[PDB]
Amino acid sequence: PFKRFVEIGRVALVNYGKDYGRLVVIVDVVDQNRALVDAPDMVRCQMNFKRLSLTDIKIDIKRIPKKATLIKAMEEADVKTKWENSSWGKKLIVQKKRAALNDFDRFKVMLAKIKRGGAIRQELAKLKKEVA
Amino acid sequence: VAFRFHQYQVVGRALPTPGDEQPKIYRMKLWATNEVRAKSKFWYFLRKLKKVKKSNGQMLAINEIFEKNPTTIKNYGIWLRYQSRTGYHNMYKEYRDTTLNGAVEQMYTEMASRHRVRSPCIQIIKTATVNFKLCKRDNTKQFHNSKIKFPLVYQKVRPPTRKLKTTYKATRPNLFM
Amino acid sequence: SHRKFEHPRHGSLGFLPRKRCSRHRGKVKSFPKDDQQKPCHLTAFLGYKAGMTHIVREVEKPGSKLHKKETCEAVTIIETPPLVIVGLVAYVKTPRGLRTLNSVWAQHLSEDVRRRFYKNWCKSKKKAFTKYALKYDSDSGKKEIQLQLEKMKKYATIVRVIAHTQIRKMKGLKQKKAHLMEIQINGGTIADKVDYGYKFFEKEVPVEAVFQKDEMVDIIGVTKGKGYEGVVTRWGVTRLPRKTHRGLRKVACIGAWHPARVSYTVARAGQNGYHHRTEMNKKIYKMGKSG
Amino acid sequence: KTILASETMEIPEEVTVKVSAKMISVTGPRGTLTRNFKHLNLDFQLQEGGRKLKVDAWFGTRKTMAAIRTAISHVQNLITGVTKGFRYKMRFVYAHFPINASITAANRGIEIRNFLGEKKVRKVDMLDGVTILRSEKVKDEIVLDGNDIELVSRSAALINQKCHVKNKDIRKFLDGIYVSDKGAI
Amino acid sequence: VSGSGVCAKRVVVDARHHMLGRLASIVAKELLNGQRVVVVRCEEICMSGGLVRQKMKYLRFLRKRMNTKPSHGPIHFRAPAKILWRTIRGMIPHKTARGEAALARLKAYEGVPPPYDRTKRMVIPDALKVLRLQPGHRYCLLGQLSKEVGWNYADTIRELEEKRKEKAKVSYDRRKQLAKLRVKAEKAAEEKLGTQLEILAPIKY
RNA sequence: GUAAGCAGAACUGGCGAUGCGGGAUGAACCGGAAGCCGGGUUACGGUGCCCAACUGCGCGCUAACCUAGAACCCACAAAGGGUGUUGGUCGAUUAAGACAGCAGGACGGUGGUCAUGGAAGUCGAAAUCCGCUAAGGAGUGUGUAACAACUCACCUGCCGA
RNA sequence: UUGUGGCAGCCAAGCGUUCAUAGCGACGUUGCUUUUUGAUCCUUCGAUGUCGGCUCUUCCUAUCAUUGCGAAGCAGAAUUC
RNA sequence: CCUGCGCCCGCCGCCCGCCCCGACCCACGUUAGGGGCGCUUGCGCCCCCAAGGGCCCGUGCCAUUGGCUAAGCCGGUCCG
Ligand SMILES: [Mg+2]
Ligand SMILES: [Mg+2]
Ligand SMILES: [Mg+2]
Ligand SMILES: [Mg+2]
Ligand SMILES: [Mg+2]
Ligand SMILES: [Mg+2]
Ligand SMILES: [Mg+2]
Ligand SMILES: [Mg+2]
Ligand SMILES: [Mg+2]
Ligand SMILES: [Mg+2]
Ligand SMILES: [Mg+2]
Ligand SMILES: [Mg+2]
Ligand SMILES: [Mg+2]
Ligand SMILES: [Mg+2]
Ligand SMILES: [Mg+2]
Ligand SMILES: [Mg+2]
Ligand SMILES: [Mg+2]
Repeated sequence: PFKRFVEIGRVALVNYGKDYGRLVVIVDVVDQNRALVDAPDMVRCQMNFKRLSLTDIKIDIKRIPKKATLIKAMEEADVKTKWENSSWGKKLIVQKKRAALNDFDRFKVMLAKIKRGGAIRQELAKLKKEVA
Repeated sequence: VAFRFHQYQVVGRALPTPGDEQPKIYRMKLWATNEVRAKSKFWYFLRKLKKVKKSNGQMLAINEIFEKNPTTIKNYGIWLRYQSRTGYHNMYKEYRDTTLNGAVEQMYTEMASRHRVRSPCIQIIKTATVNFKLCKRDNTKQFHNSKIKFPLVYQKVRPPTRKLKTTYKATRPNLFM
Repeated sequence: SHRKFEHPRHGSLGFLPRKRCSRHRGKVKSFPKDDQQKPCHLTAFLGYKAGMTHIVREVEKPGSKLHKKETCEAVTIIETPPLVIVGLVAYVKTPRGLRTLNSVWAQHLSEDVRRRFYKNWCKSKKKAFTKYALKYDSDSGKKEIQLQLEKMKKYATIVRVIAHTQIRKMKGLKQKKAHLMEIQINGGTIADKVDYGYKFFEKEVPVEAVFQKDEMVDIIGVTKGKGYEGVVTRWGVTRLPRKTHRGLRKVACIGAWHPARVSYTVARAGQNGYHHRTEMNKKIYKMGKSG
Repeated sequence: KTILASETMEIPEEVTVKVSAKMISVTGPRGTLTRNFKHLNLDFQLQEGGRKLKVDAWFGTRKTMAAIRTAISHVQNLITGVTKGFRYKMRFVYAHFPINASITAANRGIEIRNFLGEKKVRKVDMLDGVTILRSEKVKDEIVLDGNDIELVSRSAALINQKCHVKNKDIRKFLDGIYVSDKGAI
Repeated sequence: VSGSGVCAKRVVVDARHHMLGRLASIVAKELLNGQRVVVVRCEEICMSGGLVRQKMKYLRFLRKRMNTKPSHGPIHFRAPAKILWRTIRGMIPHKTARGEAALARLKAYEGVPPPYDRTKRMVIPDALKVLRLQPGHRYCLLGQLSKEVGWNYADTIRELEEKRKEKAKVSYDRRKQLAKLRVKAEKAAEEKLGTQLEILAPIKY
């Protein structure tokens, strides 16, 4: 068995191009290579399956929804916040934030992990000596 | 973005002669990559069908036809005449695309692929939007199925941009469909 | 331009280059494949060709015309006094091939075998192994020698004994410098092989413990040397007519115009004899043991 | 080009099928049979708790869709070999010279003699699952039985092609050992 | 292919299930660019087209020899590491000083000898079989070709790898335990420090 | 002239007389013609390595157990084949049961016949109707010198797509 | 270059006591080869020693025998593709 | 075996020459699948995309004058 399918209502990441990082909803499949994808911020358009990545989220719709019906069903299944808090969808968000640390921020993080690094080692020494 | 091909109405007639101050006006729907190539192909058919050459003729109007509903999926039929290495043939095709411009681009591609036929050798007789329930080809029909579901059996492994390209990697790529 | 009449090629291309051997002692280029269920035996000796003579025997071979008849046969006598085992060598399998892991020598080495390590024995100090000998008289030294045995038992895939001849017992050989070689131990485990070899250091091996009666053996050695020889005797090509200008004993054509080179297959003049050879299935007719 | 091609087979309830990556191990009263299907590029899945084995080909061609029923056909032979087993039969066919078949050891080989009056002795061992026994009831038969239909069939074929007639017109010298009944017991 | 651009002292590449030609092409440009490459497990390199095509290709190669002096002729290597080295040499200008220097920077081995077993082994995605070959198209292993053309050290390479792979797996388990107690340490320290680590919460994954 | 990197003509251009970029290499093939330099951009041709430039973005076709195939000139391959595979065109059969496979089945005016030493059909075999029916040629070989049934096209039973 | 020389295909009227294709293959037609000759005159006339044999080696396959097979107008023996 | 006036080894006194600039990091295996963790030993849980990660006073004019110093970490050296 597989755990991800191209189908109606499946939400898929756009994993290549100028539009990298957006969630879209597959609303109809044109052929074996091209999908028709609609997201509430964009004009429904056909995209290739090579430029997408199927996620784990699904929403409960008909073929070719109406934008209002699409916007509704996204929130009813809570698409955005699920993507944002799961590990796959959080890796994207942090990797953006890590990019936006200015120099002084990178210094104060550099201070934080040196202190945290010391905590771990002295914590880890006490367990290593307590257990034999 | 741009479509490689565009649909044009081209309108033209013979030159007014000392008789026939109102020669008859002809129109076609043509496919070409710009207006200039559209006008040139108009005068091709009108020399060999209606016996009016560009020299003795006159160009009246040229307009681009666009798709009314680009956001929806239409089925399409194309009736085409082509030349092989040993003669001429008629061929019919089904395509699925959101615009008829997209449908034509696939057709030229599959003719150059499945038959090694070049664009200067194909004449499009008739184009249509064959509604489903009447599509003939089996490839087009298997997509006329709500509850359509299939996996991605081929999936490209590639960074979002070349900025993140490396040559070496610690672990093997992790793939599952 | 095909040759008019055909005949097989003269000489064998399989024994090239026909150069002088780089060795005086024959080299064992392959040992019998090992059979771990056999007991630990040796696989080779060093003998000295004494001469030839002939027997007359009577045959038993049903179906042959010689059945119940006599026959006369040439035989060669090889004098094979006992070997003396002085050392042990271990081998380990590596991706490139076989490799010597380590080696242990006996405490006492005769003057004959120690002559093997010098090119002028008499004016040297005869120091070879004079310090390795002291490893046998201190408990730290004995510890090493014993530890080296453990290493062979632990990792070796092949074990060989070092043995020398008692060259001094053949006075007809005006030689004092013994011949030394490695002889592989087949059979038994590596632990069995190391025990068999070390247990039997400084001692003598008769030819009986290795070869038996009526068994087939290969004989290895270097053939007689004949100096620089022309093509007729070296390769066996035919002589040319009597009336040839510049000589009969040659090869008339040494190649075609193309390739514009002389090929390695054509017969040339050069060294004849003193070549390494392995000769198979020489049968053993009689073992002669003193006493 | 076909989106989905799939076939299903039922699994009898006195045997148990354990498909791992594409290793279909089958176990039942007679023994265990295993086979490697890693070469197929299909999708195997037990459904209803082992009572059906449903095999899948996504976007296959005609050549690739040909594999579905072969794998299905194979797994049947693994099922039926573990309940009933397989048993081939061979007749001895000869014109003048009787052929003297003799077992090698514990029904694990045969030793065939006098075939076309030749002095040579023909040696052939049975493969792992196969035992061979001369038929007690029929004039000149040897009966091969085992779990794996393929190992039984190779043993039958081994004995047939080891009695080929050479040098002679085989439209008249029909002598040999041939497969009579190829059924499944 | 321009080059990695890396400042490593060397790059060890585990060539298992790479494509010989694609791997050789990547490695060749790296050597020209001044980098040093170690390639291990060359017995595991893959070649598209089955064993039969590759055997035929190699036996056509055995035919090529200088008729008048075969020892001078083309030198046909059997070991996979030497098969890899000659394929790379084909992709380098090896008759110049620059190409001689490039080939010096390459070491190729069958299996994973020391010290490269306790070193991290990188993979080249551009040449991996999973990404370059369509499942259902014939291929063979460079170890398999060598076995059938006269390489007599297949088994010794196999013996050595099993002992290494076993020796590496217990190390896997030893780090597996050490990873878990360190993880529990992570929590236990990160609760000892409260707000003091607040700056790390939005940049962690 | 069978032809030839052969012989002889017509128009134009090239080489000869000319370097330079590409065609791996070449007098006349493609681009393009030139003082000695800096910077920019192109043509032909290319962008996995050799080798400057993407292992770039797309869609199909090909799997070679013959050295698969891969550069205008240009360094060939033909007539003829393939149940390899992929697309088309013209027809057909199909729930009124199609194709395959398995068969009880092919019977009655009828050997009126056709061979007066042989044949509703069966060494052979001119040839046209009719009786039955969901139905079956007064049978090209179903093989019995000859009335016996399975194996053709023609309908039935079995199958259900 | 390939007329001529040599080898090989396709179609199938007939032979093969009946049967086009076991083995053949007329009238036609498509090729390959470069040990012939012819055609040409590009290289060499301030010189590349010009028949044959002898000697020696190597290479090709369009396979005569030897190994393993397939077909037959193959009973066996022999013979043929 | 290892040059009787020839050489070898070990410690510190360093001075050049050389490389480098954080020149830090070991699972196997497959990819029509796999990984970590608990308990039926298979089931649950969570994770699967790239080292795009982790680690490291990572912060002193290749690095100021002196003293002191936990716990922790890194080097040399001793032994096993
Ligand atoms: Mg000659
Ligand atoms: Mg000859
Ligand atoms: Mg002689
Ligand atoms: Mg004279
Ligand atoms: Mg480049
Ligand atoms: Mg001139
Ligand atoms: Mg410039
Ligand atoms: Mg075709
Ligand atoms: Mg000719
Ligand atoms: Mg001719
Ligand atoms: Mg001339
Ligand atoms: Mg001339
Ligand atoms: Mg001349
Ligand atoms: Mg001269
Ligand atoms: Mg001259
Ligand atoms: Mg000359
Ligand atoms: Mg041949």
